[PDB]
Amino acid sequence: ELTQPPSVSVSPGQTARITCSGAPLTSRFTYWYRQKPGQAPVLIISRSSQGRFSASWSGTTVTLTIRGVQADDEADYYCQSSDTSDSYKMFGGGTKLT
Amino acid sequence: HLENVTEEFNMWKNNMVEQMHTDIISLWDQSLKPCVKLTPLCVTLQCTNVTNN
Repeated sequence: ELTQPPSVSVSPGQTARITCSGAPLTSRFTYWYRQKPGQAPVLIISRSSQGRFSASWSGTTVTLTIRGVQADDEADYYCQSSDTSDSYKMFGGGTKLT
Repeated sequence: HLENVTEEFNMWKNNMVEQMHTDIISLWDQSLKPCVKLTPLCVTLQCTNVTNN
Protein backbone atom coordinates (compact mmCIF):
# COMPACT_ATOMS: atom_id res chain seq x y z
CA GLU A 1 0.00 0.00 0.00
CA LEU A 2 1.55 3.27 -1.16
CA THR A 3 1.94 5.59 1.82
CA GLN A 4 0.73 9.11 1.01
CA PRO A 5 -1.04 11.77 3.01
CA PRO A 6 -4.70 11.92 1.92
CA SER A 7 -4.53 15.71 2.38
CA VAL A 8 -1.98 18.47 3.01
CA SER A 9 -2.28 22.13 4.01
CA VAL A 10 -0.57 25.42 3.14
CA SER A 11 -1.35 29.16 3.33
CA PRO A 12 -1.58 31.82 0.57
CA GLY A 13 1.97 31.84 -0.76
CA GLN A 14 3.99 29.12 0.94
CA THR A 15 5.45 25.94 -0.54
CA ALA A 16 4.42 22.38 0.27
CA ARG A 17 5.64 18.78 0.17
CA ILE A 18 3.73 15.51 -0.27
CA THR A 19 5.66 12.36 0.62
CA CYS A 20 4.61 9.10 -1.04
CA SER A 21 6.46 6.39 0.88
CA GLY A 22 6.82 2.64 0.52
CA ALA A 23 9.19 -0.10 -0.58
CA PRO A 24 9.58 -0.03 -4.40
CA LEU A 25 10.75 3.61 -4.46
CA THR A 26 14.37 2.42 -4.17
CA SER A 27 14.06 0.85 -7.64
CA ARG A 28 11.52 2.56 -9.94
CA PHE A 29 11.06 6.21 -10.83
CA THR A 30 7.93 7.95 -9.57
CA TYR A 31 5.16 9.56 -11.63
CA TRP A 32 2.37 11.82 -10.37
CA TYR A 33 -1.11 12.98 -11.32
CA ARG A 34 -3.56 15.80 -10.55
CA GLN A 35 -7.28 14.94 -10.34
CA LYS A 36 -9.36 18.00 -9.61
CA PRO A 37 -12.57 16.48 -8.16
CA GLY A 38 -14.17 14.71 -11.11
CA GLN A 39 -11.66 15.86 -13.74
CA ALA A 40 -9.22 13.83 -15.85
CA PRO A 41 -6.08 13.16 -13.75
CA VAL A 42 -3.52 15.47 -15.34
CA LEU A 43 0.01 14.11 -15.74
CA ILE A 44 2.71 16.39 -14.33
CA ILE A 45 5.74 14.22 -13.38
CA SER A 46 7.63 12.15 -15.94
CA ARG A 47 11.04 10.69 -16.78
CA SER A 48 11.74 12.40 -20.10
CA SER A 49 15.29 11.02 -19.99
CA GLN A 50 17.43 8.83 -17.76
CA GLY A 51 8.95 24.30 -13.76
CA ARG A 52 6.86 24.81 -10.63
CA PHE A 53 6.23 21.11 -9.85
CA SER A 54 8.86 18.52 -8.94
CA ALA A 55 9.46 15.43 -6.82
CA SER A 56 12.61 14.54 -4.84
CA TRP A 57 13.66 10.88 -4.45
CA SER A 58 14.72 9.81 -0.93
CA GLY A 59 15.02 6.14 -0.17
CA THR A 60 11.73 4.58 0.87
CA THR A 61 10.07 7.87 -0.12
CA VAL A 62 9.73 10.26 -3.05
CA THR A 63 8.59 13.72 -1.97
CA LEU A 64 6.36 15.76 -4.29
CA THR A 65 7.33 19.43 -3.88
CA ILE A 66 4.81 22.04 -5.06
CA ARG A 67 5.83 25.70 -5.41
CA GLY A 68 3.28 28.47 -5.91
CA VAL A 69 -0.08 27.27 -4.56
CA GLN A 70 -2.67 29.35 -6.32
CA ALA A 71 -6.16 28.21 -5.38
CA ASP A 72 -6.45 26.96 -8.98
CA ASP A 73 -4.51 23.86 -7.85
CA GLU A 74 -6.90 22.47 -5.21
CA ALA A 75 -7.18 18.83 -6.25
CA ASP A 76 -6.53 15.19 -5.37
CA TYR A 77 -2.94 14.19 -6.18
CA TYR A 78 -1.92 10.57 -6.82
CA CYS A 79 1.55 9.01 -6.81
CA GLN A 80 2.03 6.02 -9.11
CA SER A 81 5.05 4.03 -10.25
CA SER A 82 5.72 0.29 -10.50
CA ASP A 83 6.67 -2.66 -8.33
CA THR A 84 10.09 -4.30 -8.55
CA SER A 85 8.98 -7.01 -11.01
CA ASP A 86 7.95 -4.72 -13.92
CA SER A 87 4.63 -6.50 -14.50
CA TYR A 88 1.86 -4.43 -12.92
CA LYS A 89 1.30 -0.83 -11.85
CA MET A 90 -1.01 0.65 -9.23
CA PHE A 91 -1.78 3.96 -7.55
CA GLY A 92 -1.52 5.34 -4.03
CA GLY A 93 -4.17 7.26 -2.14
CA GLY A 94 -5.21 10.69 -3.36
CA THR A 95 -3.94 13.83 -1.63
CA LYS A 96 -6.46 16.67 -1.40
CA LEU A 97 -4.39 19.85 -1.55
CA THR A 98 -6.00 22.48 0.67
CA HIS B 1 49.76 -25.02 -60.10
CA LEU B 2 51.05 -28.60 -60.19
CA GLU B 3 49.48 -31.44 -62.15
CA ASN B 4 50.26 -35.02 -61.13
CA VAL B 5 51.67 -34.07 -57.71
CA THR B 6 50.38 -35.81 -54.57
CA GLU B 7 52.30 -34.50 -51.56
CA GLU B 8 50.87 -35.59 -48.21
CA PHE B 9 49.58 -32.56 -46.30
CA ASN B 10 48.92 -31.67 -42.67
CA MET B 11 47.02 -28.64 -41.37
CA TRP B 12 47.00 -29.76 -37.71
CA LYS B 13 50.55 -30.69 -36.70
CA ASN B 14 51.44 -28.00 -39.29
CA ASN B 15 54.33 -26.14 -37.67
CA MET B 16 52.99 -22.82 -39.01
CA VAL B 17 49.78 -22.82 -36.95
CA GLU B 18 51.99 -22.55 -33.87
CA GLN B 19 54.38 -20.01 -35.42
CA MET B 20 51.35 -17.76 -35.92
CA HIS B 21 50.20 -18.00 -32.29
CA THR B 22 53.59 -16.70 -31.11
CA ASP B 23 53.51 -13.41 -33.03
CA ILE B 24 50.59 -11.76 -31.21
CA ILE B 25 52.55 -11.95 -27.95
CA SER B 26 55.66 -10.03 -29.09
CA LEU B 27 54.03 -7.06 -30.82
CA TRP B 28 52.26 -6.87 -27.47
CA ASP B 29 55.52 -7.01 -25.48
CA GLN B 30 57.39 -4.60 -27.76
CA SER B 31 54.43 -2.23 -27.54
CA LEU B 32 53.93 -3.01 -23.82
CA LYS B 33 57.27 -2.89 -21.94
CA PRO B 34 57.86 0.74 -23.07
CA CYS B 35 54.65 2.35 -21.79
CA VAL B 36 52.83 3.02 -18.49
CA LYS B 37 53.07 0.45 -15.70
CA LEU B 38 50.16 0.84 -13.29
CA THR B 39 50.80 -0.87 -9.97
CA PRO B 40 49.67 2.28 -8.09
CA LEU B 41 46.22 1.39 -9.48
CA CYS B 42 45.81 -1.20 -6.71
CA VAL B 43 44.60 1.39 -4.20
CA THR B 44 41.21 0.62 -2.66
CA LEU B 45 38.18 2.00 -4.51
CA GLN B 46 34.73 3.21 -3.45
CA CYS B 47 32.08 2.20 -5.99
CA THR B 48 28.32 2.65 -6.29
CA ASN B 49 25.38 2.13 -8.64
CA VAL B 50 25.59 5.13 -10.95
CA THR B 51 23.57 8.35 -11.30
CA ASN B 52 20.24 7.06 -12.57
CA ASN B 53 16.62 6.46 -11.64
